[PDB]
Amino acid sequence: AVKLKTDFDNPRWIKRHKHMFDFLDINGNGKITLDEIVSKASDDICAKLEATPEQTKRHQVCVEAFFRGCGMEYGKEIAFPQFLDGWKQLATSELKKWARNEPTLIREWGDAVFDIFDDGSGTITLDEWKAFGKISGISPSQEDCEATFRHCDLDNSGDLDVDEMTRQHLGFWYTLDPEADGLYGNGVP
Ligand SMILES: O=C1N2C=C(c3ccc(O)cc3)N=C(Cc3ccccc3)C2=N[C@@]1(Cc1ccc(O)cc1)OO
Repeated sequence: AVKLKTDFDNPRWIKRHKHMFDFLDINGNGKITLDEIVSKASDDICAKLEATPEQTKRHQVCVEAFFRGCGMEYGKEIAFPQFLDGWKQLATSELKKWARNEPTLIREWGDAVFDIFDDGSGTITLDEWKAFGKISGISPSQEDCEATFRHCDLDNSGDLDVDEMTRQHLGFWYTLDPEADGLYGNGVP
């Protein structure tokens, strides 16, 4: 049962997003732009994963929509306090879509990531997730990727499906659901 009540003043939720903001803030100057985030998505990640041009474009559209949802825009430098305010708005919007069974931006981003790794179908193997964790940088420890797979409910083949990862991500990024704690092992607090 996905937790839908927000916990935006909990220091653990704040710290999770500050950890991610600093991870996005490559030069350490306390500011990030949508340009930087889309370059990470397309020039770095999709290139290394050998995504097709169509896949790369779809993933880029999803990343653009997701981070515009938390107030970022091309040419706009955003610092952490405003980024966190944006995340509150994003979470509020996403949870209302989820409750109405309207596709969320986090689900659509997930569909784009999973499609790059697609035999059949809408699943990711542990080896594929370990590669993603290194290439995205969100989880470069293969042990942390292993923990993700232990944490989640996997399919019959031991693979992860986008429905499961979506439910986990709602709890991890938006509501600080205790059921999502540990989703990224020790890699993301
Ligand atoms: O969830 C994810 N992420 C969340 C944040 C992030 C960033 C800032 C925050 O404050 C909080 C979270 N940053 C990145 C890494 C990334 C960022 C920008 C562009 C491309 C990749 C990231 N990669 C994902 C991609 C994903 C999405 C849905 C799935 O089903 C599977 C995989 O899996 O971990």
